[PDB]
Amino acid sequence: DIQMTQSPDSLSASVGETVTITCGASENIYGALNWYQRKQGKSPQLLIYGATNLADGMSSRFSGSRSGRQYSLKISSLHPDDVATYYCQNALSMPYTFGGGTNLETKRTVAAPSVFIFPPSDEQLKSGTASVVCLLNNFYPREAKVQWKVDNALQSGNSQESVTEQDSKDSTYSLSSTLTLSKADYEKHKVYACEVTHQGLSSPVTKSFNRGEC
Amino acid sequence: NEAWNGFVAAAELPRNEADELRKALDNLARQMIMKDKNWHDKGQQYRNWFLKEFPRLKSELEDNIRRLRALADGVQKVHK
Amino acid sequence: QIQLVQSGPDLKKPGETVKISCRTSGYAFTNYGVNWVKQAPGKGLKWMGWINTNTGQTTYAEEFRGRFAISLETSASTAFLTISNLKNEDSATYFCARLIYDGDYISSDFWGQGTTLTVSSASTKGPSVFPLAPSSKSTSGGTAALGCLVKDYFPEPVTVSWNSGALTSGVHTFPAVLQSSGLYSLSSVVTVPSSSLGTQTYICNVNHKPSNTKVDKKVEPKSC
Repeated sequence: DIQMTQSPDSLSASVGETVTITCGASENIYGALNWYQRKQGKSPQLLIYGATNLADGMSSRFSGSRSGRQYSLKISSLHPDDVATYYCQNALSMPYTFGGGTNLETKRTVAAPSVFIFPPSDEQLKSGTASVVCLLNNFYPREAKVQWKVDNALQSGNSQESVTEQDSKDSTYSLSSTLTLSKADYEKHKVYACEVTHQGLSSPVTKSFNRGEC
Repeated sequence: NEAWNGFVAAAELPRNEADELRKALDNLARQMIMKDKNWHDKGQQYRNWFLKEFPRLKSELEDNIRRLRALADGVQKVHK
Repeated sequence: QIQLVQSGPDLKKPGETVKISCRTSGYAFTNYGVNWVKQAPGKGLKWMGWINTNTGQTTYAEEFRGRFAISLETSASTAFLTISNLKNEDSATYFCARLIYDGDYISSDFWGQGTTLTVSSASTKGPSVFPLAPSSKSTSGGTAALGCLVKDYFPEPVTVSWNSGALTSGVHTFPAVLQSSGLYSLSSVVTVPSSSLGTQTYICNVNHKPSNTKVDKKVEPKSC
């Protein structure tokens, strides 16, 4: 079977720069090579076929070239919506083996998060639990830190967070963190605060509310 | 080796012809080196000479190789 | 339009069998092949196999010879992926795609949306859906954030739209987190104009197919 060795594993570049991703075939495949673009949570889409032919409907900013057993995909002028995983594929004979994929991210200017907090709903409180949500919107770079404080006490072991895929329009990330307590524990304290650190912030930003206050 | 060499003959697969085409390329090289006195300089001039004589030979060999692999897999072909 | 529409996500127990459908439309079904691709967690794509929609010939990658079977319902322009004796490592998203060969090059030119399969001894649980109401604590520079908390479900995935898909700008539907219980939670949020909170209606449409959960939750400002 034919092995496809793709390189690099990931890279990032600024909007407007040119990007090159490469694929090595373990043997000659005579131009029978496809490139695919897979955006996060989306189906892969054909980008290049026959090593150099632009798939219908895809951007002319993408081009493919070949040197012996080495195949290259080039983006001539990176756009934010190019963030995706890119795959080469052996298309000579079955099995039509995929390369390991190359993750492409965008670089952009520092952007501080906008921070928001949400008390638990009355509906959830009814059910016996309290989830408090801290939202960090549209920041860059991806690294951000959230700390929860309840009556100014640093919390540990009672929250979960996740970060989005990079935005295909503004190249930012967003983050959601949830503090979950029992209803009983929630009613033992007044001030619920999430404290946010990020490169775009010269000191920590705190968003807080007092339980029961409108 | 026994059964499939019969299929070659039976189906008129130009297998020996392909092999002989390689041998003719091998021969062209041998004859060319002995005549020239030596060629490394310029290698590109000899590369230009050949492409001029056989502009699409390499291209068409790749075409048929891909099509033979596709046929052997039983892939469905469409036009346009 | 050319379309491949696959059956929905499924939860199965080890040893069981699953059939994944791939319903095609918008082209001569028996003129193009169909092949299947396994998407593992992370970057991996693994080509699984192919079926000739005219003859019925199939070809599988080594890894998928045993328990995987591609079949057809030509009269319905549909192809199937049947996986038998489901094993733990079968948990993945599976894609069908049309295989086009134009006489020169062979490629998967149109793809299904994918089918997410979870193989687990654990039973499904439907989410509770709670509003994340817009308030003075979720406002900034004339915009208000609001959302839905989709809590305690199994397995993935849950899908979330806003206003039946008419609201997409400014939406962030976050990757789910795995709770200690082995249940998932996720949040979906949207930023909207502060000025029209009084005139616009915001509804998160939450669908968790494995538990038949279909919830439309209206998210309103808190009143007191």
